[PDB]
Amino acid sequence: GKIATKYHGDIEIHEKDIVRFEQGIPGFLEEKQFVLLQLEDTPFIILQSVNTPALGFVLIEPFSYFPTYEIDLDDNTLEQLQITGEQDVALYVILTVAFDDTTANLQAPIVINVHKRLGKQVILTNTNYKTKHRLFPEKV
Repeated sequence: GKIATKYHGDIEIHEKDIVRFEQGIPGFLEEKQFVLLQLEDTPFIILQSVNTPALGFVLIEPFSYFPTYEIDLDDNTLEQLQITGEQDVALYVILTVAFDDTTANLQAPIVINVHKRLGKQVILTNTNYKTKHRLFPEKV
């Protein structure tokens, strides 16, 4: 199919490219189909809705900015994403771009079972992670 996008103009996509979010994303419970679009030659990846051109979240791989970031997925999350055995899992965090005052949501990363093409925004428990971590400490 052919879709319009927030940052990429009109593009062709294939069913193979679509990541299904069976629960949508919080605040967007009805948005169950996304594609991942690199920007390009930047580290940013857009989580672009296949049904709503204006909905595109700005993602980064978190170790770009937070080298000590560490995540543990619980069983119920593995079951909801049907993650078993040798299947591969991709990990991202959503950026709120303010480039100076930007924050990343480390509490609630985007987790994708690439092989089953399923995703979810996972809410981490019993961590010190917050929904806004500054990319740049205020000291610089």
